[PDB]
Amino acid sequence: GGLRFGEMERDCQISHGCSSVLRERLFDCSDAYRVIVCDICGLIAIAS
Amino acid sequence: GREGLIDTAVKTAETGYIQRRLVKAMEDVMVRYDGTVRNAMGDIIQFAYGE
Amino acid sequence: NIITNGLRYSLATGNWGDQKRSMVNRVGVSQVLNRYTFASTLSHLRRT
Amino acid sequence: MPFFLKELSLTISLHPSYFGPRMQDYLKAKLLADIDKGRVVPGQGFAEFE
Amino acid sequence: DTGERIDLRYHKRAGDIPLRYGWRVERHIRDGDVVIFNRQPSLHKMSMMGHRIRVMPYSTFRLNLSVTSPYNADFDGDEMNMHVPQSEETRAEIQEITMVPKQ
Amino acid sequence: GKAVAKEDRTTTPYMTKYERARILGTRALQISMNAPVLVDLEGETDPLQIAMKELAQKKIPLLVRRYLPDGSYEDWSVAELI
Amino acid sequence: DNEIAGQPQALQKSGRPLKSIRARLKGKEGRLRGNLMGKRVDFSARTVITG
DNA sequence: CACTCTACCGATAAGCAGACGTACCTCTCGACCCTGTGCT
RNA sequence: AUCGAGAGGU
DNA sequence: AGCACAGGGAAATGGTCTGCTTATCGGTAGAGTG
Repeated sequence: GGLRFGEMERDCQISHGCSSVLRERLFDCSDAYRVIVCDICGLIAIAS
Repeated sequence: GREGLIDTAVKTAETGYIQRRLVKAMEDVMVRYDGTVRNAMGDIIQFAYGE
Repeated sequence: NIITNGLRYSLATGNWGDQKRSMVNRVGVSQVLNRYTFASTLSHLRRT
Repeated sequence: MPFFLKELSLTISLHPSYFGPRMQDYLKAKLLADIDKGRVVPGQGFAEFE
Repeated sequence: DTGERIDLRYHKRAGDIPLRYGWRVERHIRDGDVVIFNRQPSLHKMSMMGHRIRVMPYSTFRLNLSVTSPYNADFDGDEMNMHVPQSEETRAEIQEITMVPKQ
Repeated sequence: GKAVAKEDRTTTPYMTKYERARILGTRALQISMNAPVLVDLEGETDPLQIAMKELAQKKIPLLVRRYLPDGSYEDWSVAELI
Repeated sequence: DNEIAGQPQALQKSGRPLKSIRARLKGKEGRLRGNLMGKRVDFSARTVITG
């Protein structure tokens, strides 16, 4: 299993000012996912 | 010594909660390119960081 | 099966009482004996 | 035969390999096959042109 | 280029694969690579700092003595975490903002 | 959002440390994806070092769109930034 | 919401309260504190430190 | 046209309940019931 | 796998 | 006629903080009386 990147670590990276570090740790390295949203109603669409 | 140990074991949690509360209150306050300190709503907190 | 299963369950899980009142029952009355060192076992047998 | 002259917009993503003097010729051909300042997409490196 | 992932362990002829521009190689982290290093609880900014790798024997994380204070760390059993940045942007941020000397 | 004129710009004329980190990271990422290098290479293999040496010569072809709190913005060249 | 005050909880067949949507979203282990503001991350090592 | 008995919307607090709680990590150990009803 | 309980580490 | 075993089953009683809901209660305001 992976290691927890918690609230305090997120705060530390915020005070550092490293926006891309947070984006990588919390999106690209944990649970990256993609959805299609409807521009009219703003809800996830049926995408093939 | 027992009192010292108890104080440690309680103070750790007390301060952890305090710090989480503090960070949540001021996480959005940032220095802007016009020199002012503002929060995420654009409200001016200071007109110059640290005055 | 009543007495047998009840005593077995209470001593096994430590959940102290009926199986159906798990939340209201006391917990941790029974603990796996600590066989790491003779002294640790002696200590575990005398714990309050 | 009603023909309409209209102004339209498109968002072109361009690979960094094309980031040279001939960038604008490539975009026009891609627009024809399928210019604003190029916004470099964070985390990807492409450039978005409107 | 198509996103397919060649596993060099289970590819019978891994070593004989010419590389083509645009591909990626997940290469072992080597000496001099930049990583984030931290201890919990992370009470302030200085608890996550950038370090340059030195791959070396034995199973412990070894670090300079004077860096213990910002981590509030000592060697009586403390365990620390290491995060490897996975992009050029993240590497630039760690190296240019977060590094230990800058701190 | 309205672009501010080059003469009316009021933001600092220096590159901020955050701007420097972002610029180096973005240029290094573009170089790693085969972006043409605007500086002579002496055998460097790390895209980040290539971007650093491009920066030293102010050869990074990037802008910084600094946003003011009201939404107006100023475009600063990496070359003209101090 | 299974933590309604003044109502009987919707128990489990194993004598446990059901996990309601509010319970899934609530708490440190909920979605917004255990899965969104914090996460388990890839490409991370951990071990003992020596000098 | 001096009075004093009830109508008022106010404010007063009153007791009420309901709502909150350091971080990260390692491991072990235990996990429904009751009764209809066909089978043989 | 999930859930609960307990023992521990800094 | 007594138990498998899937169908049919929920029951004897054993910290300070805010916002709502109630009693309390003046300060006038009608006038009801004079």
